[PDB]
Amino acid sequence: RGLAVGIALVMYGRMEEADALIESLCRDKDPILRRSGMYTVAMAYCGSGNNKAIRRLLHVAVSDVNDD
Amino acid sequence: DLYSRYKKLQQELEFLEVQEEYIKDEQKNLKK
Amino acid sequence: LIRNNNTDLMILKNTKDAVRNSVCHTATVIANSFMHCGTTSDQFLRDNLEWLARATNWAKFTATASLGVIHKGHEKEALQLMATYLPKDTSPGSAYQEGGGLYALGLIHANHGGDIIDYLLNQLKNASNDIVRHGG
Amino acid sequence: SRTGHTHMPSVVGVLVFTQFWFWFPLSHFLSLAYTPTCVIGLNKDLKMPKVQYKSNCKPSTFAYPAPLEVPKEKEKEKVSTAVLSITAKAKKKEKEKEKKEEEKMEVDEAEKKEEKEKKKEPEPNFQLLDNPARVMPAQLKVLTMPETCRYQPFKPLSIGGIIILKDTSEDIEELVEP
Amino acid sequence: AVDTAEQVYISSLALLKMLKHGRAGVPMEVMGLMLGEFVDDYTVRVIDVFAMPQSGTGVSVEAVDPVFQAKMLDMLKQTGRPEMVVGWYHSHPGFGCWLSGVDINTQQSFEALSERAVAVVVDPIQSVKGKVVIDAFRLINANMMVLGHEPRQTTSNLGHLNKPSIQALIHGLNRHYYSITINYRKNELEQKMLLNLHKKSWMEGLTLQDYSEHCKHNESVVKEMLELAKNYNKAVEEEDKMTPEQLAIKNVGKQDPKRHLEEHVDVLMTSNIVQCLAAMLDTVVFK
Ligand SMILES: [Zn+2]
Repeated sequence: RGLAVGIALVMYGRMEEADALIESLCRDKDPILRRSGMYTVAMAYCGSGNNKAIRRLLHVAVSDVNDD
Repeated sequence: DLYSRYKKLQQELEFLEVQEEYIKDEQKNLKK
Repeated sequence: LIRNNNTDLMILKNTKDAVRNSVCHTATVIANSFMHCGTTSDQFLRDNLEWLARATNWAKFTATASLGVIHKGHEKEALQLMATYLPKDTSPGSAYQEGGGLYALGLIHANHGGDIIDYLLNQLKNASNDIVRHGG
Repeated sequence: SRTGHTHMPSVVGVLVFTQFWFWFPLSHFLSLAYTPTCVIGLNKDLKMPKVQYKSNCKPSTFAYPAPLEVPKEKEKEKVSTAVLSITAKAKKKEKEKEKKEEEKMEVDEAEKKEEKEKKKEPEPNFQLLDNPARVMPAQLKVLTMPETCRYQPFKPLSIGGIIILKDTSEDIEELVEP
Repeated sequence: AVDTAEQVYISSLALLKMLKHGRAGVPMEVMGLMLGEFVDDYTVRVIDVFAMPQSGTGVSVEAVDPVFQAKMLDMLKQTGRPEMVVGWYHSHPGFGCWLSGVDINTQQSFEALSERAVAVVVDPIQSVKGKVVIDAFRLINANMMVLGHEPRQTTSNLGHLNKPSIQALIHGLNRHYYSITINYRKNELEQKMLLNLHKKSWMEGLTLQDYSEHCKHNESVVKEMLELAKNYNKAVEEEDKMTPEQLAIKNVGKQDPKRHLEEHVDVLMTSNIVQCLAAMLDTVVFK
């Protein structure tokens, strides 16, 4: 959980360059690391009304099974 | 003026499609 | 921040009286540090200590962390403030003082490169294991 | 932030503050997101001059009382005697007894109205403020520049932070350094 | 160094050995041992469960056989994996879960041997529908007896997993042990091979149940749906301003308006579509 926020915070506002990392962390079956990718897509997309972000973030907000 | 109105109508249209997609999932989810 | 010190002391006292024997002591010493942040006004660490010495084993880590929160942006005087409440001269047995003390120096001098980076560098060279390397 | 940009400490400070479930001493990190609601009228590199400028609030005043520390001293003190009986005409003839005793010997007491209403309407919304002046961020646009003083501003002043004054024509004065 | 909000990891086979050994000796409070590993300060995991032979004393320290202890461990060292015991369990059928009199005596022996030696109490006969009544507990000392027991600290995962239930707090909770949190070590390479292999039927998807049982069902449902339509006519042609939301609540009968409606029509729709789609695909595929 310390490295969860840490890899979310190593990237900040890249806005397109994290997308390979965003896809990599969420496809894994580690629940902490999927949660870590959700903080990573938050910090890479700060303050921008990204349609791809609000689609994908709401998508896992529906269908995922772990509450955290 | 007009270019800013055209960009915001592009944004708001692609916004409420996504919130339309959320209610499609939940009404499908509450059936189960 | 020191010339506009209108905080309120009695609200903190009218929440003090309802404090029962829970772990709300950490919740109060985070509450005063919020509403005295950058104020550099120590009165709860002066007027009472026996209630402050009640909770233990992480609240001491929290309380000496809250000492740095009240002294946010306190550049030179914060060094001599914890050259009074040193990581080895308060008590050599409690690692929670020296753990949260080094955490408090980071809270004060955030976004300020200087000797304090090197000062905390040399004390992570020689440190204990568990609740020293945290706040360090 | 001020100019459309966003703060890097106020973002990082609040997002680790979300992690107070897993660790309570991460809650100290919210102090990074504490940004001042003040303007600063530093004209030279050292001088902050004592300047007077005013407000444009629509009718009213606001801003930083925190006054109320009464314990609400209350009294039970009574239960109202609700005996509704021959009492009703008995108190009425007693009030007739006072119409011989009060108004015929000595009662000449009086009081004056509308003194307390008088001080309210000529009020400010022209509050003058020295250099490190606090202002609510909702009133960064309904402040007023110090045009009535000699020392009048130069930077576009519409949002809180730090500015230069144009310290105008000669006889520069008004230090403050505590 | 004192306790926090811990976490208990159980393996998938461990829970299955609990409910099977509990279902075997359902009257007479079966007993067994719990074999895992201490990974850190304050999270415990268990990988393995093996039971005990039945003693005439009951669930106590006298039910522990030391020669069945060491020789069973002698075999598991050379085959599988050697590891340290981390606790024990039993079954309490007459209630849900609380440490009784002879429960708490044998606990003191185990915490004198091990660091914690977490107890586990499972009712086998209460767990019926889709949930299991499992909970793990851990004894407290007498040094903080006038102080607040369970010395828990900076976390927020303590309010979940159970509130103290009143059938459990009437006994030794909370001034005798404490309750602990239990989640499951859910793994892949086991989850799908349990799912797809337990519920599966290959050729069932295109069977017919053909027509003589099926046209009779289509015969039946339409007949009362005709009278359901006649009852649907009766409310529609009524249509009186007798404050019709109050006229509907004084005419409640668990009946027509839309509930006893198309619900049947949906069943008539789904039955004939699956019947006819299976009929048309079977003409297509086979010659
Ligand atoms: Zn028992």
